[PDB]
This record gives sequence, structure tokens and C-alpha cells, in this order.
Amino acid sequence: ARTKQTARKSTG
Amino acid sequence: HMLELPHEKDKPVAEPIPICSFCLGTKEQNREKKPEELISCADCGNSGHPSCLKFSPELTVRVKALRWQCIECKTCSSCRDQGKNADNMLFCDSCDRGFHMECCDPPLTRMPKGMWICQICRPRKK
Ligand SMILES: [Zn+2]
Ligand SMILES: [Zn+2]
Ligand SMILES: [Zn+2]
Ligand SMILES: [Zn+2]
Repeated sequence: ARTKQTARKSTG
Repeated sequence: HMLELPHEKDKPVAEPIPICSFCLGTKEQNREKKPEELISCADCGNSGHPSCLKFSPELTVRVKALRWQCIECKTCSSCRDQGKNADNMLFCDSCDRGFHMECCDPPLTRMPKGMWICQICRPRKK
């Protein structure tokens, strides 16, 4: 699953 | 077709910014210097190449049909707030909407191991 936190890390 | 929530319909749509917030490329130049249409945030206008957003083509087609919020703007589709913990807002793997774990029905305390999809994207039972 993804969260805002994981999406930030993934795309940042 | 992707179903829209009543509050998403007729909400203002921000002026889209025609460059990617991740790589600064236009629709003509993603990171591989290839053309790629942008996805744009309806709240702040910030855009991203789907490749820079790490979206699959399937998810991309879906989010393009919806009033989408960027990572920073995303608010819970249930309570309409952001809250203070980013690791508490799940993003749906079908529509990319955000939901706080405590706003799910029933509430979640622990992260799902695989995909997570929201109640909007789950089909009705027979
Ligand atoms: Zn980009
Ligand atoms: Zn935004
Ligand atoms: Zn919520
Ligand atoms: Zn969904």
C-alpha cells in the first residue's frame, strides 16, 4: 500500500 | 468510467502549471526527454509526468478522469482534512484518492501488505 509519506519518498 | 463524488463535481479547478514539479520538463520532455502529457492538481495546479509520479499507465488513465490532488494537497475523501501524519493517509491504488486509516470503514490501524483500494473503487456485491 501507499501513503502520502511513501509517495513523497518514492517521488522525491 | 470513474465515478466522481458530489463534492468533487463543481469544485473549482486550479489553473494547471504546464511543467512537471519533479523534473521541470514540459509535456514535451519527461526524464527520458520523451513527450508525456502531464497530470495536474486541481487544488494548486502543480503538475507531474505520470512517469515522475510513478503511476502505471492504468492508474494514469484513471486519475486523468477525476478531480485529482497532488501529494501535498491530498485531503481525506471522508473527513476532508489533511491531519498531521502523512503516514496515516492511504492513497487508493485504483483512483489515488486519500483516506486516513481512522476514516476507513472499518478503521485500519496497520498497513495493508499489498494493494489498498478505497470503498468507492470496490464494486457493489451481487
Ligand atoms: Zn517530470
Ligand atoms: Zn496541489
Ligand atoms: Zn479523514
Ligand atoms: Zn479508489
